[PDB]
Amino acid sequence: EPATILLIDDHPMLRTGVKQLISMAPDITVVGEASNGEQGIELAESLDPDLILLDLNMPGMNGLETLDKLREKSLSGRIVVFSVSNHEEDVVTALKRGADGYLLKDMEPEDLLKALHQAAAGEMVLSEALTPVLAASLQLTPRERDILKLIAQGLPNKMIARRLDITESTVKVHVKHMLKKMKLKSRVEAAVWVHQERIF
Ligand SMILES: [Pt+2]
Ligand SMILES: [Pt+2]
Ligand SMILES: [Pt+2]
Ligand SMILES: [Pt+2]
Ligand SMILES: [Pt+2]
Repeated sequence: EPATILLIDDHPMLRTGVKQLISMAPDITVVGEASNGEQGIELAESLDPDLILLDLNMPGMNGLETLDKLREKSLSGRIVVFSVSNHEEDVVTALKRGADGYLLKDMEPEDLLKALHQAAAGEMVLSEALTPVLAASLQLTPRERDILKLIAQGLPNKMIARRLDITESTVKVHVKHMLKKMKLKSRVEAAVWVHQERIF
């Protein structure tokens, strides 16, 4: 029952530390690791983790390429990236490319832990500061409309499941289907869209 996390990076000491941090929280767990983008895309697709942690600082300068390719697959979880830096343009680019959030490698262990846990097993809404960025870039089953409404509120898969009295597996199936259906690449984008048009 703990939330699953897929780690994609090629930065040993960072992964070593992140693993230690994840051990401090029983309700979250690492389901897979990958030091190669291609391998990571394979694991992402077959495991469909609640959280995919991607490092954009990977060798070959193809971190943003792996993101495009992940966003091509049918995923129902969240993708949080380790930004190159805290510069506005490095951040907005990641979000525009399909990431739900971003983290910095120089965060304090205590704060990083809270961020990973929130992204994997908690509520997570985009800050108003970054909302216009996604807004700039921007046939539904009754059950899917219910799921979309809750997604707009930032609820994770598990909370949505225990709310609509459905199994988490069917939630994931519904999320990836209506997402790929409505031409939406991420959950934050789905949330921003809904609020933009005030569907609810
Ligand atoms: Pt710790
Ligand atoms: Pt601890
Ligand atoms: Pt701790
Ligand atoms: Pt919750
Ligand atoms: Pt919860």
